[PDB]
Amino acid sequence: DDKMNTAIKVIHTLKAAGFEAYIVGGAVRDLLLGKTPHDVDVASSALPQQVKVLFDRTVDTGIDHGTVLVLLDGEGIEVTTFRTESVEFVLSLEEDLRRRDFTINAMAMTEDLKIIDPFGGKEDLKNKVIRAVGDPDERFEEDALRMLRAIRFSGQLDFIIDMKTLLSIRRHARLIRFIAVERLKSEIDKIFVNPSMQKSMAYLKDSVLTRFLPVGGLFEVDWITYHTDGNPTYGWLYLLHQQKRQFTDIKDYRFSNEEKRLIEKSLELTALNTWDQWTFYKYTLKQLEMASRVTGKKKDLAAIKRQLPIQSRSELAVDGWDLIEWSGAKSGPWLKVWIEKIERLIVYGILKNDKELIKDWFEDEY
Repeated sequence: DDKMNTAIKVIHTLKAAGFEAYIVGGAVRDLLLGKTPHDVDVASSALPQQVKVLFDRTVDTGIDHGTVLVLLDGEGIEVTTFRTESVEFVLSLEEDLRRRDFTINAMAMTEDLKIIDPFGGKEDLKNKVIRAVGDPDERFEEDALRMLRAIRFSGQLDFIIDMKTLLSIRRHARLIRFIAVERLKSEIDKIFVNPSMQKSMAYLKDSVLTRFLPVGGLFEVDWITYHTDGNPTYGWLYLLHQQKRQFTDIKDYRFSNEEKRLIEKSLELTALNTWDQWTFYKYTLKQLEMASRVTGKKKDLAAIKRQLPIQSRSELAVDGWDLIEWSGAKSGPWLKVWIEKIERLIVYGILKNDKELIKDWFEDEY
């Protein structure tokens, strides 16, 4: 929101102390597209320690990369010294811009809203073109993840990829093997929740990226019936469900245990023929919803789960030690078997969730 004013204030402070400073990258892009930026980056001739002299409150984590986060007027503005990439501090803005990924991200704006656009980002932004800065072969040898980022931008912005750039990706797709799988997963996640994602996936295959990406051919499913729920995990589940595959097949992308669980449990639900009270009790609403979404069902899952006699084990009126008293048997694995017998009868609404009456039933059944 208020980031632009703050960034301009930061720029003003930098220049008052004799440095050059400009808004660079995505903020210029977003502003020229009529969008209000989410992140606003400032490029400056100041070196990092010179930035910290000029502002009372800075965060120093990216300092080795030349980035200082300035904390001002409620916002955080990144201030980065002119640099290329292992970081080299250059002395001019254009040396920094020359090496950025795409023309629409290679622009700068001055304090008085003048645009510096040495590589035609203005025209590429108008024609909706993602084009590498300068020689695309270099840009992609410099950071192979840019090949995948080109695809992510195409969907995020509803742009096409410049043909010369796209052919360069095809020639260099093999280089993607060197990229940490965390950065690939992060870009794929953005694609999975971003607009025109079918064209993004078509670019992923046409670019030859699916030939070299980890288990990359698994991305080559039919994506027409896919509609994001805003959660990238649904793209991974859609992909597995389509091919009738399991989570192990994508474990290379290093999912968190939480994501892995949501996927695995959702897949189990898709394979479960009939859902009953016990299904709605044991599975989370997010798993029920994700599974029903991928199979095309549209029931009110929340209402069915709320109407169960109980919601989880902590409400059960009986625990293993109650059974130990009534049974006169020592504690053992048998308790979980019998607690679940009782739990089922309560969830199906046959047995009342009541210690006394569970005891009556248990003394009868044991």
